[PDB]
Amino acid sequence: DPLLPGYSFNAHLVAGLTPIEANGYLDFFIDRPLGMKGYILNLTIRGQGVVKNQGREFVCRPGDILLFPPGEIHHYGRHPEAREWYHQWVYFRPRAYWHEWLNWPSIFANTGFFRPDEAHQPHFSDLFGQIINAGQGEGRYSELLAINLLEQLLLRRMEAINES
Amino acid sequence: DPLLPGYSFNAHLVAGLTPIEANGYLDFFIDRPLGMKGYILNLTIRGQGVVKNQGREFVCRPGDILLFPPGEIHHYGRHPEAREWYHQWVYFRPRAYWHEWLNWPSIFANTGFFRPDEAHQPHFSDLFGQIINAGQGEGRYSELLAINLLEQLLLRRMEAI
Ligand SMILES: O[C@@H]1[C@@H](O)[C@@H](O)CO[C@H]1O
Ligand SMILES: O[C@@H]1[C@@H](O)[C@@H](O)CO[C@H]1O
Repeated sequence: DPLLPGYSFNAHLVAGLTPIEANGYLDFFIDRPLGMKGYILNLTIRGQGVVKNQGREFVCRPGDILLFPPGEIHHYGRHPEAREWYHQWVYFRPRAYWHEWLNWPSIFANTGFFRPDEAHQPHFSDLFGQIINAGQGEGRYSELLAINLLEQLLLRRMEAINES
Repeated sequence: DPLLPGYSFNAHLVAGLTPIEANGYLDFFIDRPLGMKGYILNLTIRGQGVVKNQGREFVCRPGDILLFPPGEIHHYGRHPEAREWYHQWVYFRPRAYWHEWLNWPSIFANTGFFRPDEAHQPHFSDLFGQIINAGQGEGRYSELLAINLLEQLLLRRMEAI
């Protein structure tokens, strides 16, 4: 189960939805102090989460997208004053030419943040969901599609931030 | 105007819609007898076209997707029995790893053909429209986005067959 400790993330893209509910089986903090081998993109869809990094804390809310590069600390979970923290996520290894699009302004350390304009929220949420659906497919082209959709999301962000 | 002959198609992706109407300004056959350097994907969205190749003819209708690889003859226009032939198209240079997804069954010579089933039709039409939108947009990422959406279409076809 990728939603619980013990799972091995390495070369393959893995995607899912973590529906944390207070006092439930997922009500614990993701705690990977040494970081991961690949990247993780995280979209909050309901509730609130608290992201911690060496004494600092950041409250993420529905519509916020976070970026965790390889080696970066992962220490986040349901915000103590929130009933839940539902977040979609995708673990991945980038294609070579994606690096310009992985340069996001940090909330702290090297943990990136992106929040689409309210008007664009629906598209990004829908796109993120398409990534999960593809990521969890078993077809010969499932992973390739998930990777492609992720690339689309990174490009849509590039257009979004440069819209003016 | 890429819609008119003499346009220089080279390394940049170019996309558009050619709304051919009988007797209108676009009512002529595209004719590139020695082909092009890049690929062209073509989706018919209205009316009917006639694709020709050294005497042979193929009538394409709404929902038909054709693939013209580099060097392939381009000779096509409004079908004589149709009042129009609106087709969306995208000229491109592929990413290296796309080649395994570009070997489509051919109507003749090496002109590929793909007709999504009725269930997949709306999604592919929707996707092609997004390609044209991205390809015609302004900014430093319009072309990359179009390339991205194109790769998606290629992958959805592989998945659909
Ligand atoms: O819930 C977590 C998710 O936030 C991401 O870190 C991947 O692993 C899952 O277990
Ligand atoms: O209308 C054509 C189109 O079909 C494609 O060949 C690109 O060039 C345009 O002029």
